[PDB]
Amino acid sequence: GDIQFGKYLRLSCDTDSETLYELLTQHWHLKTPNLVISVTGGAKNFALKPRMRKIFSRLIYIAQSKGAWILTGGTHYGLMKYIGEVVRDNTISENIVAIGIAAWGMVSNRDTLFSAQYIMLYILDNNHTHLLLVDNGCHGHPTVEAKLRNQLEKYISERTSQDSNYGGKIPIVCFAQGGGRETLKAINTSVKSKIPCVVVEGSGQIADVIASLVTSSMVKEKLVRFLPRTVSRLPEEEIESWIKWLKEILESSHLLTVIKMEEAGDEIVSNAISYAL
Amino acid sequence: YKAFSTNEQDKDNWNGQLKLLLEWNQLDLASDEIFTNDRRWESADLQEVMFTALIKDRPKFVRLFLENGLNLQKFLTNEVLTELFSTHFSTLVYRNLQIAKNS
Amino acid sequence: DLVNFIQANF
Amino acid sequence: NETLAWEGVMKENYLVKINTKANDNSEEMRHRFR
Repeated sequence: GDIQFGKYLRLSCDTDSETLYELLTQHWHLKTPNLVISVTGGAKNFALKPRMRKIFSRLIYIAQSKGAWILTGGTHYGLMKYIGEVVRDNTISENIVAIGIAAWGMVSNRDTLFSAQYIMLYILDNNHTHLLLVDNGCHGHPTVEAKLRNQLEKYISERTSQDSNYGGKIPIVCFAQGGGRETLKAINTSVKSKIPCVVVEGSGQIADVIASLVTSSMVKEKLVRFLPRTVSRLPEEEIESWIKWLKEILESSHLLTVIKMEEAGDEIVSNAISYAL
Repeated sequence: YKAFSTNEQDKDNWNGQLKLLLEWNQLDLASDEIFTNDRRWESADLQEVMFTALIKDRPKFVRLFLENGLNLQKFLTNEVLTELFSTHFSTLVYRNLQIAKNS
Repeated sequence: DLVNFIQANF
Repeated sequence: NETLAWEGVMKENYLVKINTKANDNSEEMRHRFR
């Protein structure tokens, strides 16, 4: 269903990444010279911060300047809505591509395909140019994008482009600030491949943990200090997985990069991305 | 604030704690502790406290409520505006405005 | 045009 | 309508300019010293 009040679609996990990339590039938009992907929590609980607002505005400006693609949750919650709003604001002052991958199963309204349009769980933001919904089933709405998104990023990483130097490749930077658990899994899978994720030691909890770290007791104390209620609600079994993912992330530091809180410069975002690449 | 939080009778209270921290003009504590992160207060939880902040002339708390997730457009409702203008309008200012408009 | 390709692809 | 949106964007730019001018005092050095 294509909706204009942009393009939308329903996806299956078995769909090949190469076919999706061919569709995207050939049909609609230009080749990507950069793939800044923001990972955060889908929960609506996103306490807006002043420095975070400035940082994300700078990130959007950089993405527009370089022509980068932006991949987000695209569910109109917390940081998602603001990261789309900055794109709108820049679009009203030569275009920004803000693909958003969400889950069909978790979506509330169903508008089957010509250009069916509806206005208004997990309603989806319409402020993103392109939306990709993937759910082979399971109306219970378990996360499904956590695989297709990573596969697409990896395939585009291997995609060779003879531009922007970088050895005929694409930057594919991985911005991470949210304190979600799925953010931890996303960071782990991103670092599994040679994707230079970058974190900021700001409001993010799972992000501040990694920023401070860069043993089991160390991880436990850090996550208790930064996520006391979350760890209290978390079961014992999940703690083993959390510690394992944290150890995997801290294993490699050449890919992971951090942003200091002291740095108040205007171009700290660009400095972090450039140093990571 | 420490006495209230550690009482354990109202430790779970996220609304009464916020109201108490609003009574005394302590903005940093409210920002760091009450809201912080990982709390699903939602946009409907700040209605009454933000109303009280408007009544009590707490500009910093008003700004914090607005920027932390409150939807001002949804906030302003016909009933809310009627209750705000009908009574909280200063009687001295009301008489002065009436005189100015009439004369 | 494109929509027809989407039919089979997706 | 559109002009109002552009006005809001320029207002945001102007407010950010005011904030930067205020922060240009460079007094953060002593706070970082502490």
